[PDB]
Amino acid sequence: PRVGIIMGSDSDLPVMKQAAEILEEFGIDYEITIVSAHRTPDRMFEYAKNAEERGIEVIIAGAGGAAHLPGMVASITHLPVIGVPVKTSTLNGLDSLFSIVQMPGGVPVATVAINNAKNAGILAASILGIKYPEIARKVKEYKERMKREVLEKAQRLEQIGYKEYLNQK
Amino acid sequence: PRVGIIMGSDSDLPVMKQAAEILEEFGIDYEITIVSAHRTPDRMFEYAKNAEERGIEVIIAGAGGAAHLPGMVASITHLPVIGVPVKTSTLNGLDSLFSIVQMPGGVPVATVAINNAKNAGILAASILGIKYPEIARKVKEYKERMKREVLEKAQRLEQIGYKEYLNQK
Amino acid sequence: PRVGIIMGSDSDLPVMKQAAEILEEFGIDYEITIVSAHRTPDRMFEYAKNAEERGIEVIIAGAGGAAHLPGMVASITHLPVIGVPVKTSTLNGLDSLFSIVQMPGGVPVATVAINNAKNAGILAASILGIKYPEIARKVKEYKERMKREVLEKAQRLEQIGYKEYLNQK
Amino acid sequence: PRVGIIMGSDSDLPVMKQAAEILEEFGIDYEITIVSAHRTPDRMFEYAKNAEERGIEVIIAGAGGAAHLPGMVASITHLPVIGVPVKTSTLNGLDSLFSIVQMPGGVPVATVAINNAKNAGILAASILGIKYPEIARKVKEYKERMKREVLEKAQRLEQIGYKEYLNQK
Amino acid sequence: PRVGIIMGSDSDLPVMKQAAEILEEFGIDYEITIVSAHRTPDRMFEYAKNAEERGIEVIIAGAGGAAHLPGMVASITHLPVIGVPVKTSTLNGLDSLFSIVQMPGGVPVATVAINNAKNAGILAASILGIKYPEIARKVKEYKERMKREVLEKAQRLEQIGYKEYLNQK
Amino acid sequence: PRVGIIMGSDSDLPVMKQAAEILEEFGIDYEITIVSAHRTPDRMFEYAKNAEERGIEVIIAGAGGAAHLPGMVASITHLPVIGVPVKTSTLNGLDSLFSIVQMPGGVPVATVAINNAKNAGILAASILGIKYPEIARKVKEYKERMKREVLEKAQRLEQIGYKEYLNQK
Amino acid sequence: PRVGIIMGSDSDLPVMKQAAEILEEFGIDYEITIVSAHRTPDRMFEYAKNAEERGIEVIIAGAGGAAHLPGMVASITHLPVIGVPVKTSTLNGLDSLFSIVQMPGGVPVATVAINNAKNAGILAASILGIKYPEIARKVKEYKERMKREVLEKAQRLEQIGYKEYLNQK
Amino acid sequence: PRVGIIMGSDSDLPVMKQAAEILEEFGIDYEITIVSAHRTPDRMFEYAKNAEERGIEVIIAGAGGAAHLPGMVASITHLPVIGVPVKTSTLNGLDSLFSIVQMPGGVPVATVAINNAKNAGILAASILGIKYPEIARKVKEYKERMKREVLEKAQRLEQIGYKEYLNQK
Repeated sequence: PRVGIIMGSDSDLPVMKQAAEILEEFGIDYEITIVSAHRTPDRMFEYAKNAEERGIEVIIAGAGGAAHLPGMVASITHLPVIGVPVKTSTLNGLDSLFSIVQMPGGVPVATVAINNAKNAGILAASILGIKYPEIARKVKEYKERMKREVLEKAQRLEQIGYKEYLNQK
Repeated sequence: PRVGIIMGSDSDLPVMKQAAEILEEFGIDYEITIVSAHRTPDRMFEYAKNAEERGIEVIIAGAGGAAHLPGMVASITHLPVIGVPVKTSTLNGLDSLFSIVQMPGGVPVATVAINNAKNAGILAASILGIKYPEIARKVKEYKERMKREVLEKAQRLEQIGYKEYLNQK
Repeated sequence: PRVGIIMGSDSDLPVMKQAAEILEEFGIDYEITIVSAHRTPDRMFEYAKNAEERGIEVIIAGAGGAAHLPGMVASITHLPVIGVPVKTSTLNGLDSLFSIVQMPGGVPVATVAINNAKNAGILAASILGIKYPEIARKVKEYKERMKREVLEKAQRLEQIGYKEYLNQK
Repeated sequence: PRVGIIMGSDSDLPVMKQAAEILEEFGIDYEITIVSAHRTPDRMFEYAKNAEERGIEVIIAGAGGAAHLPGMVASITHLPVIGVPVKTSTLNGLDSLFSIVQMPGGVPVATVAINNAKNAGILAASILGIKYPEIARKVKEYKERMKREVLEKAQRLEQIGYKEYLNQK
Repeated sequence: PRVGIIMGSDSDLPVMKQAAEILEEFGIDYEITIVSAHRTPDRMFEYAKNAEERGIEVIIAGAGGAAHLPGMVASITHLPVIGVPVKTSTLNGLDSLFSIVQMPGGVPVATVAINNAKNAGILAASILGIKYPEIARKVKEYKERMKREVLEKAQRLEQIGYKEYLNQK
Repeated sequence: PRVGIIMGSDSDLPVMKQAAEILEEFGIDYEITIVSAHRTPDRMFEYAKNAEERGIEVIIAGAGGAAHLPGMVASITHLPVIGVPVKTSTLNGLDSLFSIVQMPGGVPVATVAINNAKNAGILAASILGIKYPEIARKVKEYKERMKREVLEKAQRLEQIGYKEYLNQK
Repeated sequence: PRVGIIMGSDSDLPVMKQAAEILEEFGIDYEITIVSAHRTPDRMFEYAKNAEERGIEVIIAGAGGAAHLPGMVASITHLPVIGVPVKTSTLNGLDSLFSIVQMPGGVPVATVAINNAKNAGILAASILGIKYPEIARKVKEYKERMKREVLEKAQRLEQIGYKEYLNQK
Repeated sequence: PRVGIIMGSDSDLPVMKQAAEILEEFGIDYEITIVSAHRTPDRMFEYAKNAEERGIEVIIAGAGGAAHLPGMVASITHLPVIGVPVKTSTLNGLDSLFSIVQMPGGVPVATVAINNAKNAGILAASILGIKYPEIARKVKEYKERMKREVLEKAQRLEQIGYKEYLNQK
């Protein structure tokens, strides 16, 4: 099981590392690299064409602004492509979101929330989990952990009250 | 291989049938039914909890307005959930899109374009294709067909010119 | 008279405490806890189903992003549910607002301004006030106080002038 | 139990009648009239001031564009005020929504979806239901009916299939 | 010649003082005070009704969020009312702008840019200038000064170059 | 007393005639013509420069899309300029509104609602009314008529009910 | 002198033909064909790479939704690329506009108005006109014609009045 | 070969200097100065009219808010005009973008991304490059450099990993 995590700019790396961190938590092997739709277009084409042959099963692609990388990758490969819209300073990622999610009929990108590379990681795991029972188990376990974590927070708030909860937060 | 296609309202069925049509084109088995997050919440919970056990591997969920169904389904199941934002008369589906795509960290929905259930179908196939080589082949073949279809249109436009192309279109 | 104040994340607590503070000012009893639509969905269902039986008469629910908690609570309980859209870093709470206010026909949420949990508190009091004359009196008195406070500010500005008013502000 | 339904323009009546229809379904007494914030401001002031004394317990107010009526009513009365943003031809009710929902601290309006006067009716009933057990029962029963109605639609879709469902729809 | 400058909150005073400063530059007499549409509605009504009798000829009104003050003032008085939309932390004044500029037919507010109370001052002067030739002259002179100021900046940039211009800026 | 009504395109005339109709109702003399910022820029400059000398006291300017005409006119003349944003097919006049209302410091345009040339007419009258007591009286009388008209509608709705009101509407 | 006009879908041809019509009016030679970024990506790459060698000097590219074609073409060729955002049914071309205009640093697209292929034609001519004096003359002449056309309309409106102008329009 | 870089305010100079820097990198001669559409309108007219005669072949114009400068320049000159929308504090440059890009039919502005004067510089070079082979070569070389730079970053990320890449970044 392997995921490719790509982004156009190393300015995107603070956000996109979040997908790597989740995948590491799940024990899922990945590569993370730079592929610019606009500055290295041939490299993008080659990456998308060859990903399947190299054992990549899901691609997570991040891009900001006029964010073409996920969609262009999905136009080339038959693999599932997940798009992370990266927040822009001007339009707060709305440009990124529309550029990725609004793919015309024929070529989908699986779009997640602006700046939410953690969720692109979890979605990649959920996709992998239909094929790899071990990964399905890891996702189930993750969801139970998240539940337990909220239950503990709720219990604490109910026990110490908002004033004290905030003073310690 | 099985996909569940759900929607909250039969008003969503004109759009959501597009996912069924694609899946039929690919020979992928599916069920299509109504599950309302807001009017049948227990039914939604039960659907999401039991989908895996029944052999469903991907869920495609459509919702308009304050569109909670995809996200609530994804909160319950570990399966990949694809969200189709259905166009609203007031805000043209922008409310639908934000309600689906902006899932907080922990629980992803794979969001596609407003009203683009055809793309939710194709994405479901691409996801299935990592497990089922026959389906991967069908997606590859679909992409080659789409290519050939554009090449034929381009050739025709270049041969008869825009005036005549439009007169016959 | 009792109000339930819920939120999905303890990150929402700085905002949501504002509803608690108002209710305390009015002498209205409340509980405040964490209930995550997406990470503890069963807990949400159970909270909404049982609130009436426990004497809760109004629920104030806060959520950010794809903000499903108020709407899902309102789908389950017949009690009035007030939704506080919590500001997001990316879309400044616009995603939150659309996710809450745009509830389809059948299931309303009483939506107030982005990040305005103080107003969810006051609205809960106004609702309670139709049943509890003491609370109606407290709301009337609050409105008279707010009036008197503005009158004093106006008098001061007119007496010392904007320059000095700002220098002391 | 009594609800006041007001709107600034008789152009709003096609939408606002939806609240009257729901209230009639629930057996809740109401008045429906025209009160223009901008063309009859004294009338608005007088309506808001005197509503409580006349036995009105909830006000439903509709307005489009720069939609001030709900908020101005809520500034005057201590009663709960529900705001229906009416769709505008230019901005599709976004102007209406912001004008109503974004009330500053101190004065809430309970805002529902653009053009959704049906939901303002149901919310008024849910509010009344905390005081009047008969009304609480009517809301519970309404929610069970909505559930049963979706279950029947789902069963039908599963039995006759989407093609036939749409042909009869 | 007299202008009334009003605002709902002393939080608006940093912005609204800009109108006072311009008027002072033009030698135009004004009053500046607090009038809250939502917290002192009777005071607002009284202010608008009596402004003409007191010699006020133009009203400049600032408001943020669900910004009703300019429009409500204009509903009551026949005097020209200029609306300053004050920037909100959540929606950056877009809510303010729609609440003010989108007045339905019958009752106009003269709307200027978000947070641009300086321009409300200049517009008030331009309005006064049709009646008071001295004020018309002051506005003409202001426009010539603004021109001369830009010409001097342009000459400087052309003489010292952008690097040095920025180093001194 | 004289108002100049200008627009860039005769496509704007259906909307802009509304200002002429109001002015005619008030007995205010006006001219209405075409002045294109983008196709006849010299004509625009000349119109703005000479309006005062010809006895024009207020200019009403309409423009759609990148709507520069009001702002450019206001940059040249010291007279008050009122901007009507004309609705566009693509962005429903939002582009028009931002292009007009967001004038930087120094040069105001009095902006009214998208497509609301009727309100530009009334605002022009309110402005004229500070100088011409006869016009002030006409505006006062107009506001009383609008009030009486709403009172009659309200009485009718209360007398015949919504069903019948709508059947006759 | 030669311009390439490309679009991803023959659904874009009604809009994009407008650029061809202008170019024909100016006597500028062009080709018009279909090149889909998403369905024929290799064809797009090849088109962009080879355009210069074939004598193309400006490319006009139209795309709707997640509109990647102009930007991807500009990433490959050093030629000036003009982007026409094509209106979408859901978001009225706002998605198209952001996808095209918001190109990150390094790779520009010359973006014109949503659906305004006529302006992409004129811009292509203005660009060509710096090299070809005959084309510069044609653009100058076009601007003089547009001026004369507005002057004639203005004269007519002033002569027959708005009522009659509209009756004949 | 010569480019004119203009802006309305010296507040725009931090952004607009980016176009100068690129042009300097390409060895392209330019002038940079202040031309205010709204404060020096005659100067704007004169600049646009005379640019061709002075050897200017492309104009780059920056403006914020109601950003009329690019469009007004393009209305006057037959030269290609590139518009840089400058970010505003309130609406983050969305007002700027709509004011520039949404030019009606007849008069185009070549619009680039909000605050992206670097791209206006590169576009000016691409335009110049159709006439000046030396400049075409410089743009080709720039694109190859950008490619090589991304390839080196990608290699580094793949060699040292994201943790270390970020620690050194």
